[PDB]
Amino acid sequence: STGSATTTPIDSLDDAYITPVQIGTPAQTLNLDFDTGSSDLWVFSSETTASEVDGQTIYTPSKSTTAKLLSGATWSISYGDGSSSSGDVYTDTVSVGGLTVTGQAVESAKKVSSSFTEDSTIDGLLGLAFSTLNTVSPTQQKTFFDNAKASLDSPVFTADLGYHAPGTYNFGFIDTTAYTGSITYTAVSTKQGFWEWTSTGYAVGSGTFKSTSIDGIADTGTTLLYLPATVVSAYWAQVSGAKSSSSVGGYVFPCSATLPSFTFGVGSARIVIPGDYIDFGPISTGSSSCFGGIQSSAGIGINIFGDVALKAAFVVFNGATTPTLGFASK
Repeated sequence: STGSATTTPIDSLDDAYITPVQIGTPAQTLNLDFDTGSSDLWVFSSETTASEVDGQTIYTPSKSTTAKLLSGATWSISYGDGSSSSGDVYTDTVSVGGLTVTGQAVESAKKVSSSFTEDSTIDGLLGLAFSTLNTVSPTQQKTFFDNAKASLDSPVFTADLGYHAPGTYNFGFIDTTAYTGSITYTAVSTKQGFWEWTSTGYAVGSGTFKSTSIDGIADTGTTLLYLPATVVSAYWAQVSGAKSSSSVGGYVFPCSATLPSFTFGVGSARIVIPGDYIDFGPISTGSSSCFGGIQSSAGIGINIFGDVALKAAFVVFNGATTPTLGFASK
């Protein structure tokens, strides 16, 4: 089997991407944020505290003939940005782009943090990290990908995120028309439950490539690129007037700037992030200070290759017995 679904930016800045997912019988279609940095499939639901729902589409398990309460199971998750959600659990049929899993754990939110309430475009998350991070208790549950894997033509999924444009998530096959050149594969550590890999270095604009190992995670559920302070300082030093603002919460730059590209290494290959991808626009409406798309990971505790990086590539999440990651230009 295979699946293929279009993923669409939620706004003009590509702050996140949503992908339609069919849940239950008859299908209830919710737009979920596919997140390779977490491992819970959770949704706004008929059980979500009413005051915490503001425009989202909800899953109503009582209207699904295939839904069944997973008795005694609860979940609770806290994300790196401080957002959170929690609730109870159903199993139901879940389909993505024509690929169907029966008996998928669908985590129904009873509570969500304000950041979720305030974003009407995200109806929940679909986690695609390793199932060891799944928060369901007392019986940990598998991700959609882990449940699907045995049925897939090949045990892979791919992320092809667009810059200010829709893109694609494919399951079970590699679309050889979706990238240029060759795919470079690189080792993954699953020890922390993430798609964790080591970049071979970086360059800023037309500058020389710096060979240096940068351990980080491939995370479709994080907007920006978070790298060591040394690397980030070297980037922003090439933008006149750029500075780190403690009040804003990161590097800002004059909206009049032309940003340089940023290159990261994957083995002996190179992925180039165009400067435009690093512009996240005015810090507040009408401001001439713009927010940067490359930020320091100091204080996070891990480097994160979020959407800013991933959208510059065709990315293969290879879930073979020994997982690997592949990157191609596109």
